[PDB]
Amino acid sequence: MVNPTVFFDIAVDGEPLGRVSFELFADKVPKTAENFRALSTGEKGFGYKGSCFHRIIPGFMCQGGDFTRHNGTGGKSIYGEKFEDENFILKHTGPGILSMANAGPNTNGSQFFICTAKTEWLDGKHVVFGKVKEGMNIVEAMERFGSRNGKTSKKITIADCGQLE
Amino acid sequence: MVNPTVFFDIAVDGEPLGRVSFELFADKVPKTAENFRALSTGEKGFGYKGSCFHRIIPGFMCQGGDFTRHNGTGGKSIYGEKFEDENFILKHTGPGILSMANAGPNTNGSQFFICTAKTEWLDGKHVVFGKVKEGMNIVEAMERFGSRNGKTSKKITIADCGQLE
Amino acid sequence: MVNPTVFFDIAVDGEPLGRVSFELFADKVPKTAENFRALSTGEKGFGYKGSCFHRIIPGFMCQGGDFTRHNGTGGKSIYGEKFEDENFILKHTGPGILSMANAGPNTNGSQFFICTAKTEWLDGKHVVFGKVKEGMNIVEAMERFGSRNGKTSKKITIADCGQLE
Amino acid sequence: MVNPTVFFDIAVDGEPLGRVSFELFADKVPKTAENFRALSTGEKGFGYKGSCFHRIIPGFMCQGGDFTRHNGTGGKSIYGEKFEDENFILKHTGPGILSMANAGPNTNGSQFFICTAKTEWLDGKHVVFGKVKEGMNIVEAMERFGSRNGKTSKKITIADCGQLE
Amino acid sequence: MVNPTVFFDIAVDGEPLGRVSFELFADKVPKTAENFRALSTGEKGFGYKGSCFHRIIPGFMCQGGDFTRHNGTGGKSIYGEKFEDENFILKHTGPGILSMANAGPNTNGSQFFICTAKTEWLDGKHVVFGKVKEGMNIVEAMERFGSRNGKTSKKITIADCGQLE
Amino acid sequence: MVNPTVFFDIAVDGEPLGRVSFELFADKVPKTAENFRALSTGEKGFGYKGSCFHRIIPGFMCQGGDFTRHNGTGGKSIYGEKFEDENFILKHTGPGILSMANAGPNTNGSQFFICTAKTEWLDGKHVVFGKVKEGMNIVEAMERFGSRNGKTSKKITIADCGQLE
Amino acid sequence: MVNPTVFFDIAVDGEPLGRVSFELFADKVPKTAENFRALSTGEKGFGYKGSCFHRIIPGFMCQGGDFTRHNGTGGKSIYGEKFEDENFILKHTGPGILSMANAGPNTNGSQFFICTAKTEWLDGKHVVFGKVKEGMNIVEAMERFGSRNGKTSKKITIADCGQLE
Amino acid sequence: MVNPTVFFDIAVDGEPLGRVSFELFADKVPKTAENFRALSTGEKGFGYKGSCFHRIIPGFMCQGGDFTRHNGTGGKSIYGEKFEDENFILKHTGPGILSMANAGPNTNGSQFFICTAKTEWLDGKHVVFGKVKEGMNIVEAMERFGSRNGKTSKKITIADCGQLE
Amino acid sequence: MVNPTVFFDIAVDGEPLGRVSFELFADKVPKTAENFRALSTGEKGFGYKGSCFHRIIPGFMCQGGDFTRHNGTGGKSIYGEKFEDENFILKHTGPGILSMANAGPNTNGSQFFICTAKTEWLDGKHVVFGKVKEGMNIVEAMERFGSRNGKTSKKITIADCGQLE
Amino acid sequence: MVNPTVFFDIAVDGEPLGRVSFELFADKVPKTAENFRALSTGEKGFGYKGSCFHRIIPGFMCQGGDFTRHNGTGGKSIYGEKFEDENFILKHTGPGILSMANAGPNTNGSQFFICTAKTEWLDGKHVVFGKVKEGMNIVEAMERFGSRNGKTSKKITIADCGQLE
Amino acid sequence: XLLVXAGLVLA
Amino acid sequence: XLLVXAGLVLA
Amino acid sequence: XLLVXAGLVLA
Amino acid sequence: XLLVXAGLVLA
Amino acid sequence: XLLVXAGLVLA
Amino acid sequence: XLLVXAGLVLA
Amino acid sequence: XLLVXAGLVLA
Amino acid sequence: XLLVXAGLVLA
Amino acid sequence: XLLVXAGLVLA
Amino acid sequence: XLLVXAGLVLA
Repeated sequence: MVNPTVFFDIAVDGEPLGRVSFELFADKVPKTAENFRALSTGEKGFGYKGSCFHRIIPGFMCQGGDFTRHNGTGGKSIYGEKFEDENFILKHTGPGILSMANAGPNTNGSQFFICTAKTEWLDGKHVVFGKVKEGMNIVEAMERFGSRNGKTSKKITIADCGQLE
Repeated sequence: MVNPTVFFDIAVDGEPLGRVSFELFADKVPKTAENFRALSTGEKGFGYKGSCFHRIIPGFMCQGGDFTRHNGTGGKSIYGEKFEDENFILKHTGPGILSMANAGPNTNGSQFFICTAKTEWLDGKHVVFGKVKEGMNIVEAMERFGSRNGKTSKKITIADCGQLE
Repeated sequence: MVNPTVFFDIAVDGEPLGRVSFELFADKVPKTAENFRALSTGEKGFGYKGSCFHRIIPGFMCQGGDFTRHNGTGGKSIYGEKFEDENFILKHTGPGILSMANAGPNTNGSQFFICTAKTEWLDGKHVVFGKVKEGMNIVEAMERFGSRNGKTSKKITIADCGQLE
Repeated sequence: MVNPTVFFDIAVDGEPLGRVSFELFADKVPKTAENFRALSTGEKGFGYKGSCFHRIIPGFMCQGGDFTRHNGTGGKSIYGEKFEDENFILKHTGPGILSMANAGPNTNGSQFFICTAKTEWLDGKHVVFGKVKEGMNIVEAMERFGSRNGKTSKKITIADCGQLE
Repeated sequence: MVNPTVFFDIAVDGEPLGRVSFELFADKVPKTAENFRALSTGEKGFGYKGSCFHRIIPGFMCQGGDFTRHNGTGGKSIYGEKFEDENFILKHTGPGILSMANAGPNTNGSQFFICTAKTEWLDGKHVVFGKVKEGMNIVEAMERFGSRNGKTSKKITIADCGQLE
Repeated sequence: MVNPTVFFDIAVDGEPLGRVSFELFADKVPKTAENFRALSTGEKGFGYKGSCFHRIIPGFMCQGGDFTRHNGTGGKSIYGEKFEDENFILKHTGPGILSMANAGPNTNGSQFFICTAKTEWLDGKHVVFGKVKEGMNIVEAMERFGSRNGKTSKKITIADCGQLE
Repeated sequence: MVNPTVFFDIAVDGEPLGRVSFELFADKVPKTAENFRALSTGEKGFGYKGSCFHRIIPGFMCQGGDFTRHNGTGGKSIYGEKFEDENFILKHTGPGILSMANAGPNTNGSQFFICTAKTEWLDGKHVVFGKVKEGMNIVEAMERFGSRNGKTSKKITIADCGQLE
Repeated sequence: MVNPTVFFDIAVDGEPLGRVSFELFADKVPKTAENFRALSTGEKGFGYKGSCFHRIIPGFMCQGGDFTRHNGTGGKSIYGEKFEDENFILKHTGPGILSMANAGPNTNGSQFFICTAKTEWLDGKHVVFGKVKEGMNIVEAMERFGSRNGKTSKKITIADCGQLE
Repeated sequence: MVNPTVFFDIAVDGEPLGRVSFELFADKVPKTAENFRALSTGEKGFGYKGSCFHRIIPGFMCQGGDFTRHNGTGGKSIYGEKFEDENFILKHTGPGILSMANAGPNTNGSQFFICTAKTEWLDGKHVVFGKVKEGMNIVEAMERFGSRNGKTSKKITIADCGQLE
Repeated sequence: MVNPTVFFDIAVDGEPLGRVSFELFADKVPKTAENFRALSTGEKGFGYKGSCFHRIIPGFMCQGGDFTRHNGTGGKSIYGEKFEDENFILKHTGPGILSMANAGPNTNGSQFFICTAKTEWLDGKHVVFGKVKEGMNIVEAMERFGSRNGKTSKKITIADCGQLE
Repeated sequence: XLLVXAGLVLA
Repeated sequence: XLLVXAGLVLA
Repeated sequence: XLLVXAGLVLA
Repeated sequence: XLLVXAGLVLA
Repeated sequence: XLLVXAGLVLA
Repeated sequence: XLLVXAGLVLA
Repeated sequence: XLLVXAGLVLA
Repeated sequence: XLLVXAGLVLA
Repeated sequence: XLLVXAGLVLA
Repeated sequence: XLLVXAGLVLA
């Protein structure tokens, strides 16, 4: 097919911060890309609009996607409770990589993380499925509200989200 | 703990045939039993009421549970597209055994079969999760509408279903 | 030996769309290439002449080869009900790749798919055995009648087929 | 299901010897039992009528079933050129056991052997699927035409064969 | 060696419910039993005193031990973040069995559960290390505050704990 | 030490067709190459002088070396009934490659095949041990006596054989 | 078939000590029994007659069978250089157990040992294939020519050997 | 062979405590019993005489055998710096069981421990090779000098040692 | 994240010898680098300040890190008594490499060694996590106090240590 | 450290043939290289001086190192009876390579071979640890006293040996 | 044969 | 998702 | 289902 | 340490 | 198919 | 030996 | 815990 | 030890 | 030999 | 063949 682009419009506490757009690698991991794509559009009746980034550790990554419990213990995929690790073709090559958070092998739900640095210790255990197309500087701004233990200082929120191409 | 009992009120071409009740072994396979019980109550918004047994081979088993495609190619679990083979504690020990149909390892969904014979060649590949409690005479009656290749002679349908205990 | 070429004359509903010729990689996968060749001539007494492409998904592939059930649940090989994956030397490198559909490892029958895109997520799970030699534009024309779910809008049929070289 | 019984009428050089009937353990190995039943009735267009026992070793077994090359290099199943080793539930417990000959794991075709002794060293390498029901005296008579290396002195032929129940 | 007995005085919303004593099977699982014993006395500086049962599913189990995050995501052992599964000698034979909660293989920390039924589906995945000696009636009183999803209606707290034997 | 070179004088029925000489790669597969070299000199009392090429498939290969049953069911090595697959270093790279025939892993005896084409699907399953040094034109002449099933039209014989270097 | 009985007439330099007979378990390990049997009659051209028990350790075992190098570095089977470990159905249960000596897995040739004690530490590594039928007292006599290092004091020899039954 | 018995004369700060005799199960683990026997006779020029029990934990075990570093980091076997785990046939069934201490698999040297309790969590990891024959009360006395961390309060030494039978 | 730099101020007996700075590879092994960093600052209550190098073998390495037993048998990590081998991405490439000492797989604690030679035989078994940044001349000076058996001739101590970068 | 150089002064029956020096690759295989060095200097009280090359096969290798039985059945290491294969980094790349002889995996003792050709079929089964530095012509002189079966005609002896560097 | 699958039913 | 199976087609 | 985990509780 | 899990976050 | 075996030659 | 194979019969 | 090793003794 | 091998006999 | 272990150091 | 073993030398 052609690789989908999704966008997140990020708000910090109340105010608009900006838009980050992502290319999703459906040519490498189509089932993982479609899961994220459909949760961004909200087409199945649930998804990411309104959810917050619950763990941001500067120089490492920002973690979001738990739209149910909002603390890292929830999320559901469009395929169900959890789904298999699709493949490990792609690597955590540098800042702006989008990858799945999981609770061990084959427990992919909806939580993901945006890398703010190259994280190659994570290769082989987390499925890489996308990359920041536009708005890296908005992710760099998001970084600043985190801490070494993941605590955010302001409620970083996906105010709106959806597909572009 | 208490093991749940669900019932099916069978109809042949609209004419009511009779009630079959099943004990589900939640004590051995709780996740596989829960999937069945909930698809029988219809409490998740989809389930077995109205569907039919699409393949019946006399002296072997009656296969049902495909409520989406009605021909063996569909159905879904209450946990998603598919779920893991829970365990293989129980064996296909005789007539009345309720076991899961599948499309290979860890692809359980909604389709099941009621054994009219001991089927030990299936041990270790299909998860046993219940047994006919009352109404084995109704299942034996259903058998007479099969054929060597599984085609039914009448539309064998689950007119109603729900939980008893 | 020399690699065989076979052709398919496609018809949309009834009118003759055009011919797609294929090169079969008998130098890499001889048993799988021979299966397809013999089913194209119809020499063993059954084959693809008259079957339809039953699932077409634009930007991914056209699936066909089920001359038995015509819906994806049948077909058979000239070697028996199924045969093994011969090897996975070749890769789904891009449009026009011809590859075997299957229902798991070593369940190859007669169904196949013509890729209209590079599908590398399928590498190592589906045996690649040939490539469109002429008539890619006809495969492009077929794509239009498909859907995201695969359902065709006109009956796409292999009106005639056989070997050329 | 009830287990089938097939028979073979054996003829030494033309002269009738007698009939052996066999019970096929369809309740343990249904696919292997069905292959033998069907080749005995001859309902698929080929089977055992007229084939000979090409290798008899006294106090070991009589091996036959090669209806294509008649020397041990051929034979075929109703499923195709070969089929899987279904399971190894039954063991080579005594004289009268009917088991599959093969060319290594999962190469079952039509060749079989009747044990004239307990052959337990073969356990787990050859699928046992039946036992002589009546006529062990005819097998005992057959033995006498073999030698230490297997060549028979007279042509031992399955003059007729089919199903009884 | 002699197997230690520890105790827990339970309180519901402040108001004291009663004491439960547990025997720890040090003769079977000494490292796992020492971790529970030492976290009950508080001798290493941290422990269970003042923590709560965060998940109680009636007829199944009472889960506790998260003294760091109090909600199921924390806890720690006296050996470090996580420790190895010692062995799986014991089984979940009935009510009153005490076993380690975990987040996959070799992730034992401090969370545990007391079974209020036999849970043999958990055998081989959770290390069993103790059983209720006296006070089972208090565990049964605790059940009465949970629900199918595990939520408790009141605050179930381990007021005090220590060693008796 | 140096790589030996053996010759075969081919005779169609009885007419001298010509000589084929081969280099044996004793520097990659010394045990497989000594087997073939010794069977070509007849120094261990038995060997290829007088045997025939029993299976010739044009555009694929010429198979021979069964000096005991002359049809593909026999032959033996200088080390015994069968011997181990030495290694799979060399590949079936083109016409002239001399490789071992077998009956699955570690059943090498004396049967071999001379490739008249690149056969890379056989890589890793058959041990390559030599290549035609001279007489490739004679091998192409032999091909013409074969057929698609391998049966010849004239008896192709190794009238003489021996070592050169 | 029936289990062979073979004999050895042992000579201590000059005078005959006596005859030991052995039952060979051809009902369990036919390929390993035929090897000892054929080497005891000498029918294949070489065998045991004239060889010595080169290593005897009192209270453990008498080892012989190296007819080519006489010291423990030789011997050969009727199948060749070496042959597979047939199975390990039988155990080293006591005095007068006859078992294969080897140089690790699948290196059986001709060397064997007669146990003068229950050697269960060797189960699973050495193929047991026979037992002293009559003549244990001659083996107990042989014993007293050994030493803890295996050195014999006098030249123990198999003067004659062959098959009784 | 016959199972050896070795004795140790224990002394507490030079003052004699008593003798403990050990039966070594050379019928189960011959290479491990021989190493302990030769180290108790000191026949290879090094051995247990004069070494101490460096770690005693009451109601668990007494550990000794480090005759080179006297602190648990040395020792050597008569076969070399370390030797393989012979087998795990015997289990830690009760007090007086003699087992090998090690630094992970196949690192046996000369350290051992005498259990004063059944230690079944150790089964499968430490080779059991002997049992206290007489002197269990002396082992019990030794316990009085240890502590939970293994520290002894007086120097517990092997005053003399050797083979009794 | 940015790779931290730590320093050790080495003292020989009492005399200050110099400062060694280390870059820690937190971009490759973050859990291992963090352990060494936190132990060099002392921020968890224990750490390297005041510990000595107990084993220096000239032309190989200097080993230290045992701050609990000071002889090679202790040390502990900030994650507990042991932690997993994080990964083996980095190799023992030359002088100055910092790698973890262990007692076999997954037993990392606090002990480490500084290579004064390329030690590639250790690759795959010890986790490399740092490199001497400045002060190699000081490590070389420390070398001069060791011996072929590791025994130092001075108390080579870490007088101070901490993080710079 | 710096790789050691050792020499062997070779004698044919009595006459001095010459010196062969070897570089030992202690930077790759230090435990294997130390064993050979120590046995060359004789420092542990046993070693190579006076031993002979018991097997020389011209154009393949010279085998020596059996100082205890002198025929290939003995020798021992400075580490014990045998020691593990350290690693297989180096390959048998050409003449002058010095490698370990063994009797299967992890049976290294003292026997070794100097190849006079490239022997890549042995890669991965024998550990390479050195190379002829000076004296290759003396090895070529030794060759001439071998034969295809490996028996020598003269007593090739290591008259002297020791470390140079 | 006698199997219970969902989709490609075999003999 | 985007797979090509014969019988139980999944997402 | 009826499981006892620490963190991602599944059905 | 620096990991990204769902439920039991470790160091 | 195109294989080289000794005994049971398959397609 | 005593085996039952189809094509390459061994001892 | 209660183990018997030679060198690194763990709990 | 007490083993029965052909060639390298160990203790 | 040249190894870096924690507790039982071997050659 | 051309092997270098210690005790049972095969071809």
